[PDB]
Amino acid sequence: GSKKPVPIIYCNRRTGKCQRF
Amino acid sequence: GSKKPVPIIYCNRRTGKCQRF
Repeated sequence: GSKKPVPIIYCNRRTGKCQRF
Repeated sequence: GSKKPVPIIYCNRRTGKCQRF
């Protein structure tokens, strides 16, 4: 890993869906 | 309070912070 401007992550307990932080 | 238009919930693994769905 070199770049990671993203803090945490959270998945959506539904129709195979998710979202980034 | 009375209503709940939010299906699921996700907490933020950081400085005592969270968010609603």
